[PDB]
Amino acid sequence: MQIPASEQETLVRPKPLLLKLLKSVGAQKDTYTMKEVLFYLGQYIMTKRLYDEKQQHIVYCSNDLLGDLFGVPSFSVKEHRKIYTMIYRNLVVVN
Amino acid sequence: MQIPASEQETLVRPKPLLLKLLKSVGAQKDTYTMKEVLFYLGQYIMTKRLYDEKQQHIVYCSNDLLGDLFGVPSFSVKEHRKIYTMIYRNLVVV
Ligand SMILES: O=C(O)CCC(=O)NCCCCCCOC(=O)c1[nH]c2cc(Cl)ccc2c1-c1c(-c2ccc(F)cc2)ncn1Cc1ccc(Cl)cc1
Ligand SMILES: O=C(O)CCC(=O)NCCCCCCOC(=O)c1[nH]c2cc(Cl)ccc2c1-c1c(-c2ccc(F)cc2)ncn1Cc1ccc(Cl)cc1
Repeated sequence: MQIPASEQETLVRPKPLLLKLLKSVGAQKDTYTMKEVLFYLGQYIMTKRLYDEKQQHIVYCSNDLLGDLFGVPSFSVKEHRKIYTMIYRNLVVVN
Repeated sequence: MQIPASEQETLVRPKPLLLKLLKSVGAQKDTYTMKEVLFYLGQYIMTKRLYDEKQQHIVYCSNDLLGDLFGVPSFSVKEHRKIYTMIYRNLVVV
């Protein structure tokens, strides 16, 4: 829908901060598709209860490792392109 | 398109180094669309002749401000998503 599936399969190498965050949620590899990165980020957000209890599509990442990476205090999980961009800033795409 | 049309219109604010570079090929503003940033980078690459004479789609940015911004010694200009990624690290989205 919002992101083409070919792009979701884009092979990527998270920078150290992002990678540590993925590892804290059980990620084992140093390379991932963007889909895998997103799944693991969903896991982190949910386990740390970063979503707002009342408005569960709003993630409050301020004062969390995630907000340091994304550089915003909050975001909507409905804006896929913005999220992809914030993630792209924290990785290298692989050849 | 490997880059959707609307991603090209994304409003962005270059960080100081990338903005120095854009200004060096005539950039007047402090915020831009991604399309405009690419254009100015294209002119930078062409004016400094960072493309390979033999393989004109390959850019050798090693040992140049560009390569320091991009974090690679070379890249192909057909790798659009890589390129947008390398640029995005050097700016803030508005
Ligand atoms: O009842 C309703 O009204 C809504 C119920 C509903 O529609 N959906 C339930 C949600 C499915 C969630 C499981 C799969 O989601 C993900 O893996 C996922 N990963 C993310 C990473 C980031 Cl940085 C942000 C959000 C999500 C997220 C998720 C979430 C989510 C929300 C809160 C939370 F704590 C964790 C995940 N909701 C939808 N999604 C899907 C999605 C996938 C990719 C992108 Cl770019 C954006 C969204
Ligand atoms: O058949 C052939 O022989 C090749 C002929 C051909 O198709 N030539 C077309 C060249 C058009 C150049 C005009 C527009 O290009 C750009 O503005 C542009 N900007 C860029 C910035 C970077 Cl970081 C890298 C490449 C370019 C680039 C360019 C270049 C280019 C190549 C070498 C060079 F010295 C300068 C620009 N070629 C095509 N493009 C288009 C383009 C636009 C966006 C993206 Cl993500 C990637 C590519």
